Amino acid sequence: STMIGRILLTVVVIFRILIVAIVGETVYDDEQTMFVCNTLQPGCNQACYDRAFPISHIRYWVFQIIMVCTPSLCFITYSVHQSRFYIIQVVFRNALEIGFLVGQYFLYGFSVPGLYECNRYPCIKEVECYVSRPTEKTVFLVFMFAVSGICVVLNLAELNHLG
Amino acid sequence: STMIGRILLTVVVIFRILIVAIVGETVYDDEQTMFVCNTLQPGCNQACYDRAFPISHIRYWVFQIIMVCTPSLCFITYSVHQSRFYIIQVVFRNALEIGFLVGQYFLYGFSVPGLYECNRYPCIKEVECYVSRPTEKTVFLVFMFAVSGICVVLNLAELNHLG
Amino acid sequence: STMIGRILLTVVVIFRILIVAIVGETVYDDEQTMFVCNTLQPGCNQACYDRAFPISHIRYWVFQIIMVCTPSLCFITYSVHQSRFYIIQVVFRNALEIGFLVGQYFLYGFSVPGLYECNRYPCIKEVECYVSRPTEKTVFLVFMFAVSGICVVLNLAELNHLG
Amino acid sequence: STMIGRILLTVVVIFRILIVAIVGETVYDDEQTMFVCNTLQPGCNQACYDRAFPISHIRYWVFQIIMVCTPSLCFITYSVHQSRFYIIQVVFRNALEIGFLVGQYFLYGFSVPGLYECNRYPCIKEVECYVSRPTEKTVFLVFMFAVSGICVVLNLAELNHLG
Amino acid sequence: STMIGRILLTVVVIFRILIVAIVGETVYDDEQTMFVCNTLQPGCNQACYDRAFPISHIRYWVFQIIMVCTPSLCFITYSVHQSRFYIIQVVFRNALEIGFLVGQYFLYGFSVPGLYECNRYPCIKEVECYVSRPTEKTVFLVFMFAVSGICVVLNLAELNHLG
Amino acid sequence: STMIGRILLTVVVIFRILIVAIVGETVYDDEQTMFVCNTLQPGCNQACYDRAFPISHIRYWVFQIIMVCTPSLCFITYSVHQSRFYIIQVVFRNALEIGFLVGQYFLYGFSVPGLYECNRYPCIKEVECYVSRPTEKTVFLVFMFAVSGICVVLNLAELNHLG
Amino acid sequence: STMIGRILLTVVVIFRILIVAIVGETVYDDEQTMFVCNTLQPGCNQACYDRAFPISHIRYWVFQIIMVCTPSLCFITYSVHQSRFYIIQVVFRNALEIGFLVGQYFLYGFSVPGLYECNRYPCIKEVECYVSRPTEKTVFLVFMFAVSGICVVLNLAELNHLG
Amino acid sequence: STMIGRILLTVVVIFRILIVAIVGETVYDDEQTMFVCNTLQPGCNQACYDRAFPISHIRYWVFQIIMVCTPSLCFITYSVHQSRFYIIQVVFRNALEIGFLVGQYFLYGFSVPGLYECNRYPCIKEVECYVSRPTEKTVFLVFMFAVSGICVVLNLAELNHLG
Amino acid sequence: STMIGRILLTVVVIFRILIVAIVGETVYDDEQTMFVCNTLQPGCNQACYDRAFPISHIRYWVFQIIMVCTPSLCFITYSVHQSRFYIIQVVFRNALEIGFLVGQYFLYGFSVPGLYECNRYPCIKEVECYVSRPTEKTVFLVFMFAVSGICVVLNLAELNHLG
Amino acid sequence: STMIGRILLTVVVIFRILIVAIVGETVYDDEQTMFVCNTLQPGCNQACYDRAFPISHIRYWVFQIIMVCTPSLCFITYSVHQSRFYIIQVVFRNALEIGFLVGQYFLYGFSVPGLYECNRYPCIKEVECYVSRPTEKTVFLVFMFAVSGICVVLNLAELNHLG
Amino acid sequence: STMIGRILLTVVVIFRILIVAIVGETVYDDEQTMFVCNTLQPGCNQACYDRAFPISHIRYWVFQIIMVCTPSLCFITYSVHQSRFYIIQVVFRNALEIGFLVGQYFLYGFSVPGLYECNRYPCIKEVECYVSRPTEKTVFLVFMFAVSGICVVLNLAELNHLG
Amino acid sequence: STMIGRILLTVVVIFRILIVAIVGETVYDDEQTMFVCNTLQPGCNQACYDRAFPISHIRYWVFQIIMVCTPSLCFITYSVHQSRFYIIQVVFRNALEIGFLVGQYFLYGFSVPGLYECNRYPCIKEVECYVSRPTEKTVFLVFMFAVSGICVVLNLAELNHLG
Repeated sequence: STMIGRILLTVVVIFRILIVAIVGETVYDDEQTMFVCNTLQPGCNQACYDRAFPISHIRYWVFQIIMVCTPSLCFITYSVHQSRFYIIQVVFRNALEIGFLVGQYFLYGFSVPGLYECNRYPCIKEVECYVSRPTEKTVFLVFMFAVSGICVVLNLAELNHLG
Repeated sequence: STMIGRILLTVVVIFRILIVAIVGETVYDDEQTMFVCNTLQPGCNQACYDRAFPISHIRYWVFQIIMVCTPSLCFITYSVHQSRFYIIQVVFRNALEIGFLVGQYFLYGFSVPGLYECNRYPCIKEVECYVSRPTEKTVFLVFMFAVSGICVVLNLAELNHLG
Repeated sequence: STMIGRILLTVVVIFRILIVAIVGETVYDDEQTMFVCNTLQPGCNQACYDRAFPISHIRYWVFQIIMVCTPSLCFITYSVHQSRFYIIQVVFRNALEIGFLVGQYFLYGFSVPGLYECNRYPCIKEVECYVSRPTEKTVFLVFMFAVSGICVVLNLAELNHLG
Repeated sequence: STMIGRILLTVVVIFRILIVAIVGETVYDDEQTMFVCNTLQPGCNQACYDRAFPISHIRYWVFQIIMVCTPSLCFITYSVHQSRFYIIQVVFRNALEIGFLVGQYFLYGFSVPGLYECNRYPCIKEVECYVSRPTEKTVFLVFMFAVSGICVVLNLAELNHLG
Repeated sequence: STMIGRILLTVVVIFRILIVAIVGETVYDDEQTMFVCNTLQPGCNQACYDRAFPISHIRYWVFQIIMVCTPSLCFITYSVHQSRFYIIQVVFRNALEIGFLVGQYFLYGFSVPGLYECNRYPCIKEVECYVSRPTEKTVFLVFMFAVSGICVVLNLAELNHLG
Repeated sequence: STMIGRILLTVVVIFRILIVAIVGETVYDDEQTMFVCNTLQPGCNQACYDRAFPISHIRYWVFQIIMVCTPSLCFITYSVHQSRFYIIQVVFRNALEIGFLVGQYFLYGFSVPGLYECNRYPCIKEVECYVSRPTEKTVFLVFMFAVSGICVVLNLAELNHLG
Repeated sequence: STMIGRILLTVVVIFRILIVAIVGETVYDDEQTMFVCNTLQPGCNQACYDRAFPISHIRYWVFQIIMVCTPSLCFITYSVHQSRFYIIQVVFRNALEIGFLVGQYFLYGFSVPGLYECNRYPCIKEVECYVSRPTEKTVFLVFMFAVSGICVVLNLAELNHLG
Repeated sequence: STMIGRILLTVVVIFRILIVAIVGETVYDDEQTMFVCNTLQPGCNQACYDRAFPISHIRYWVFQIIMVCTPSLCFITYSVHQSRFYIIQVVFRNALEIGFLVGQYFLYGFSVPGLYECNRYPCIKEVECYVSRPTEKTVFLVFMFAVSGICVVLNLAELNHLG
Repeated sequence: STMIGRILLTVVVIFRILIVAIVGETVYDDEQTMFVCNTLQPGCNQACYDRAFPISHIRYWVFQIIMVCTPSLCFITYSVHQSRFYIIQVVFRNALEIGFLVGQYFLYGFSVPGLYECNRYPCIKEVECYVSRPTEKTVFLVFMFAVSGICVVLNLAELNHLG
Repeated sequence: STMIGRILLTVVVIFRILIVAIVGETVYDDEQTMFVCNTLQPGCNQACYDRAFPISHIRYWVFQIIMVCTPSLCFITYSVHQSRFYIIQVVFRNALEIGFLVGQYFLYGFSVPGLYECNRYPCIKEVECYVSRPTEKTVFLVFMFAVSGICVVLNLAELNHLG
Repeated sequence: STMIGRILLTVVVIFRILIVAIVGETVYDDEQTMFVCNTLQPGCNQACYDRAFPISHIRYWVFQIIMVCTPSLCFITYSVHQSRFYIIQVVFRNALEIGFLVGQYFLYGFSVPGLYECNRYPCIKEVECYVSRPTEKTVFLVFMFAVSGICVVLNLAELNHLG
Repeated sequence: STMIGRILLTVVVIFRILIVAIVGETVYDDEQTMFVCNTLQPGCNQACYDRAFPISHIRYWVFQIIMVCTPSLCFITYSVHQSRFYIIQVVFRNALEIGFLVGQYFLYGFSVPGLYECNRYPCIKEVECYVSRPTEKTVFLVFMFAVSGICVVLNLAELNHLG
C-alpha cells in the first residue's frame, strides 16, 4: 500500500519532466511576435508585453523541475564519496515543492485572459492588448497545477510514516 | 494465432510514435503564421485562431502517446524493485486508449474544413478565416484514427482470452 | 550471381534513406512561404497551394520508407521472442513497394510545372500561381522514381528463385 | 562540516551550468529584432543597440563558466600523464571567480532599464530606445549574481583551512 | 612512398566531408530570401532564381560525397557476410569521381557572377538580378574543385601500381 | 618546466575550439539581415555587404581550427596502420599556424568599423552602410588573435629543444 | 398681409440657392475618400458606399433647385416673345415642390447614421462601414427640410387667394 | 398650341446645358483613381479601365451639346453679315440630334454595371474590376436619354408643319 | 458723432466678409486629412473628428454673415416694389447678431486645444487625437469674436437714439 | 458659294478653341500620376515619361491656337491706329497653319500606343511602361487633325480667288 | 517733386497687392504636406509645424493689405453720403503701416531657416524638422519688407508737408 | 517701317503674357511632388530640391512681366492727373528688360538637366536626384529667352530714332 507510492512518484516526475520538455517549448515560441496592442506608439508593445508576462510560464516550470531535483543530487553525491541525510533531504524536498506550488498560484492564478489592459509608459492612457493562444496556455496551467498537486500529496504520504 | 498479436501491437506502437515524431512536427509549424482572416481589426486573428483550434492536433497526439505508455512504466519499475499487477495494467491501458479515441472523435471529428466562421470579440459580427494545409491535416487525422482503431482492436484481442 | 543482390538491396535502402533525410528536408522548407499567386484576395494563396500540392513530396517518401521497413521489424521481433514467416514477409514487401511506386506515379507524375492554374474558392475565376524551385523538385522526383525502380527490380530477383 | 562543502560546490556548478544552457539561450534570442528606437534614421537602431548592450549577458556568462573550469582541466590532464599543483589550482580558481564577479558588477550592475537614451552617430541629437524583456533579464541578472556569490563564499571556505 | 598515400586519401576524405557538413550548410541558407530582381512582376523572382541556380552547389556536393563512398559500403558488407572485388571497387570509385568532377566543371564552372541576366516567363523582356554572397561561394567552388583534384590524383596513384 | 607546456597546448586547443563552436555561431547569425545601407537601389545591400565582408570571420576560424589539426590526424592514422614523422608533423603545424595568423592580420586587421563606405555597382557614387554588432565582433577578433598568439608561442617552445 | 409674402418667397429662394452653392459643395468633397469599411476585400468599399448613398445629398438639391425654377423660365420667355399662363405656372410650381419634398423624406429621412451595415457582393457576409461627417450632414439635411417646408407653406398662401 | 413649343425647346436646351455643366463635372472626377481591379499586375488597371470606358460619359455629352448648337451659330452669323437657310438649318439640327441619340444608345446602353470582366494585355487570363459610383452614373444616363428624347420629339413637332 | 457710426458699421461688415472669404477658406482646407488619432482601429478617426468638431468654424461664420444680411435684403426689395419697416429691420438685426454671438461662445469658447480625448464607438476605451493648426484657428476665433463684439456695440449705438 | 466660307472658318475656329478649352484640359490632368513603369528603379518613371511624351498634346494645341490668331491681332491693331496688309496676313496665316499641321503629324502621328519601350538612363536595359487613357487621346488626336484639315482646306479656298 | 509721389504710392500699392495675390498663394500651398520631422511619433509633425509657423506668412500679408486700405474706404464712404477727415485718415494710415512693419520684423525676422529644433509635447526630448522651400520664402520675406519700407518712406513724405 | 514696330511690341507683350498665364502654370504644378532622390534620409528631398531650383522658373517670369509693365502704369497715371516723362519711361523700360534678360541667363542658363548631384545637409556625401519634365521646361526656357530677345531688339529700335 505504502511501498508502491515511490513508483508513482518517480513515474510522475519523469512524466512531468518530458511533457515540459517536448510539448511546452513550442506553445511558447511565438509569444511576443504574436502579441499585438492597439496603438501606433513605438515601444508600447514591449512595455505592455513585459507588464503582462513578467516571467514566462515555461521558465518557471523549468526552474521548478530543476530545483526540486537538487536534493537527490546531494543524496547521490554523498553516497559516492562514502540515514540522517535521508530524512533531511525528504523534508527539504517537501518544503521546496509546497513553496513552489503556492508561489505559482500567487504569480499566475488559474487562467490566462485573452485581453489585457495596460497603462505603462510610453503608452498613452490605458490600452488594450491581445494574447496569442490563451486557451492552450490555460490547459497547460491547469495540467501542471494538477500534477504538482499529485506529487505534493504523494510526498506527504511518506512524511507521516517515518516522522 | 493469438500469440503473435503482441508482435503486432509493439510494432504498431513504435510505428505510431515515429510517424508522429518525424512527420507531424512540421506540418503544424506555420499554423498560426499562415492563418489569415478577412478583416482590419487588431486581435481578431488571435481570437479566431484560438476559437478554431483550441488545442492543436499534435499536442493531443503527443499526450495520447505518452499517457498510454505510463502503465508499462509502472510494470517495469515494479519488476526492478522486486501477475495481479499484469491484468490490472492491461485493463487500464484498454480503458485509457478507448477514452482517448472517443475523446478524439468528439474534439475534432473526421475533417478539417478550409473555411471557418467566427464571431468572437474583438471581431465585428461574423468573419471568415482561412486554414492553411487542410487536406494534409485531414489525411493525418484519418491516419491516426485508423491506427488508433487497430490498436484498440488488438488490445481487445488479449482481454477476452485471460478475462 | 544471385547471392550478392542482397548486398545491393541493403545498400540502396540505406542510401535511399539518407539522401531523403539529409537532402530532401531543406529543398522543401520554404515551399509555402515562397509560393505566390497573382491576386489581391485573402485566402487564395492557401486554397491554391493546397490544391496544387495536397500532400508534399517528402511526406510521401518518409511514409514510403517507413512502411516498406515494417515487415523486417516483424521478422526481427519474431526471432527475439523465439521459414514460413520469411517468404510471407518477402511477398508482402514486394506488394507494398509496387503499390507505393504506382501510387506515386498516379499522384505526382514525372514533372513539377512552374505554373499552376487554379479555380478554387475564394479565388475569382481562374488564377495563375508560381512554384518555387520546380527544377530541383523535378530532379528529386526522377531520382526517387529511378531508385524505387531499382529496388523493385532487385526484390523481383529473389521472388522467382524460391517461388 | 567542512568536508561536505565540496558536494555543494560541485552541485551548484552543474546547476549553474544547465540553467545557463537550457533557459538563458532563448530569453536572449530576439534581443535585436525586438529592440526599437524612435526615429526614421537608417542605422540608428544598430548604433544604439550596440551602445546599450556592447557584450550580451549570455556571452559573458558562457565565458565565465568555461574560464573557471579550465584549472580543473589542467589538474585532470596532469594526473593522466603521470599536491603542489592542487593548492595553486585552487587559488587560481578563487582569483578568477572573484575577478569575474566584480567585473560583472562593473559591466552591468544590478538592473536592466526599460528605456535607454542614446546620442551616437548617425543619430540626431539624443534619442530614446526601448528594451525588450527588461524584467526577465533583471531576474536572470540577480539570480546569476547570487549563485556567483554563493560559489565565491564556498571557495573561500576551503582557502582558509589549508592555507 | 606509395604506401602512405592511403593515409592521405582517408584524411582528405574525412576532411572534405566535415568542411561540407559544418561550413557549407549556412553560406547557402538565405540564398533565395536574399536573391532580388529589379521588377514589379509577381513570380519573376522564382523563375529567375531557378534559372540561375537549377541545383544548388551544396546538394551536388552532398550527393558527390555520398555516391563516391558507396563502393566502400559494398566492400564492407561483402566481408561481413563471408581480391577480385577489390580492384573492381577501386576502378569504379575512380570512374565515379572523375565523372563527378568533370560534370561539376560543366555545370558550374569556376566563378559565381554577381549579376545575372534573365528572360524567362513571366518576366518582361530581359531583367537583371543580384546574387547574395558571390565571393564566398566562389572561394568555396574553387576549394572543392582543388580538393576533388587532389583525390583524383591520389586515386590515380594506386591504379597504375596494381593495374 | 618544458614538459608541462604540452598540457597547456592541448587545453588551449580544446578551449579555443569550444568558444568558437558554442559562442561564435550566433554573434554572426543576423549579419546580413541586420546590415543596412542608405539607398533606394535594389541590389546595393548585397554588393556592399559582400564587398565589406568577403569571407565571414567565423568561416575563417572554422577552417583554421580544422586545418591545424590535420597533421595530428596523419600522425594517428600512421600509428594505427603500423620519430621522423613526428618532427615533420610539428614543423608543419608551426608553419601552418604562423601562416594562418599573419593571413588573419592581413585579411581583417584589429578592428571592425561601425561604418563602411562603398562604391560598387549597382550603387550610385559612394554610399554609407552600417554594421550590426561591431563591438562584440571586435572583442572576438582580439580574443582569437591573442589565443592564436599564445599557441604560436608555445609551439615555438618545443621547436627549439629538439631542433 | 398677403402682398408681402412674395418678398419672403423670393428672398428665401435666393437664400436657399447660395447656401447650397457656397457651403454644401465642400462638406461633400471627401465623401468617398474618407468612407472606410472593415475588410481586406477589393471592391467592397465601392459596393458598400454606393449602396449606402445611391445619389448624393447635394446632387438631389441642385436638381431640386433647378427644377422648381423652370416654370419661371417659361413665364419669362413667353413674355419676351409677346393670365391663364400665370395660374398654371403657379400650380405646377406647387405640385413640383411638394413632390420633391416628399420624395426627399422618402429617399433620405431625417438622419445620417454614423454606421452602416452592408451585405452586397463582393463583400463576405455582412460588414460595417463608417460615414465621414455624419453630424454636419444631419444639420444640413434638417436645414434644407425646414427651408423647403417654409416655401411649401408660403406657396400655399398664394394658392387659396386666387383659386 | 404649335407656337409655344419653341419656348419649351429653348428652356430644355439651357436646362440640359447647366445640369451638365454644374452637376456632371464632379460625379466623373475620381473615375480612374477609384477604379480598382483584383490583381498584382502593373498596367492592368490602365488597360482594363480604358477597355471598360473608352470615352467618358461627360465628354460625349459636352460634344453633343456643342455640336447641336453649331447650326444656330451659322444662322446668327449669316444674319449679321447681311428663309432657305432656315429650313436647312432645322433639318440639319434634327438629323444631328437623332444621329447622336442613337449613337449614344449603341455606345453605352441603359445601364452601368458594377462589375466588369476584362482580358486585355497585360492582364493574365480574365480579371474582375469594380466601377465606382454605378448607380449615380445610371441615373444620369437615363436622365440624359429622357431629355434627349424630349427634344427629339419637339424638334419633330416643327418639321411636319412647314415641311 | 452719432452720424458717422454708420460708415463704421458698413466698413467693418465688408471687412468682416472678405477676411472670411479670402483667408478663412484655406486654414480649414486640410482639417480632416491632417487630423490623426493614436490607434489602429478603422473608423475611429471619423468618429473622433466628428465628435471634436461637429460643425466647422467657417460654416458657422458663413451662415452668420449671410443671416445677418437678410434683413437688408428685405428692406431693399420692399423699396423697389414701392419707416415702420426700418425700425423693425434694425431690431431684428440686433437680435440676430446677439443671438449668433452668444451661440458662438457656447458652441466653441475661446480656444482650440491641441489635444482631444475621445471615447466614442468604435474607439476602445478613451483615445488621444491631435488637432492640426490650433494656434492659427485660435487667432481666427478671437479675431472674429472681437469684430462681432464691435458690430454688436455699434448696432446698439443706433438703438438707443430712435428707440 | 465663295462668300459664306468665311462664316464656316470663323465658326470652326471658335468651335475648335472651346473644345480645346473645356474638354482637353482634364483628359490630360493625371497623365504623369497614372503613368506606371515595371521597375523598382528610382527616377525611371520620370525618364521614361519624358522620353515618351516630350511635349504634351494639349500644350502644342494651345500654342497652335494662339499662333494662328496673331496675324488677326496685327490686322486689328493696324486698323485702330489708322489692302496690302490683308493679303499678306492671309498668306502668313495659311503658311503658319500648314506648317503647324505637318509638324503635328511628324511629332505625334495618328495613334497613341498603350505600351512604350524605354531604354534611357537610369533604367536598366529596356523597360515597359503603360499609358493611361490611350483610346481617348487617340480620338482627340484624330479629331484635331480632322478639324485642322478642314480649316486648311477652307483657307485654301480664299487664296485662289484673289491670288 | 512732392506732387508725383502720390502716383508712386498708388502704383506700389496695386503692385504690392497683385504679387501677393498671383504669386504668393502657391509658394505656400504644400507647406504642411511637405514639412517632415525625424520621428515615429504620431502628432509630432502637427505640434512642431504649428510651433515653427504659428501664423503663415501669407495670412499676415493679406491682413496687412486689407487693414491699411480700410481708412480709404472710410474716406470714400463719407464723400458719397455728403478736410479734417483727410489728415486724420492719413495719420492713421501711417500709424497702421509702421505698426504692421515692426510687428512683422518681430514676428518673423529676416530669414527662414532650413532646420528647426522642436521640444513640444507629444515629441520626445528635442527633435529636428525640415522646412520645404526656405530660399524662396526668404526671397519673398525680404521683398515684402523692402516694399513695405518704400511705402513707409513715401507716406512719411506727405506727413511733413501739411503737418 | 519704323512706325509699325509699336504694333509688334504690343502684340508680343500680350502674347508673351498669356502663354505664361495659360500654359506655364501647369507644367510647374507637380515639380516638388514628382522630384525624387535616391536615399532613405528624411529631409534630403527638401534640401536637394531647394538647392537645385532656388526660385522657380515661373515666379521669375511673372515678376519679369509685372516689373516691365510698371513704367507704363506711371505714364498712364500721370496723364489722368493732368514728353520729358516719355523718354525717361522708355529708357527705364529698356534698362529693366536688359537687366532681367541677362539676370535670367545667369540664373538658369539654356538647359534643364535630367540629373542633379547634391551634397547639402542632411544628405550623406553626394546624392543623385531626378527632375520631372526636363524637356518641356527646356523648350519653355528657350521660348521665353527668344521672345525676350525679340522685345529687347524692338525696344532698341525706338531708342536710336529719338535719342
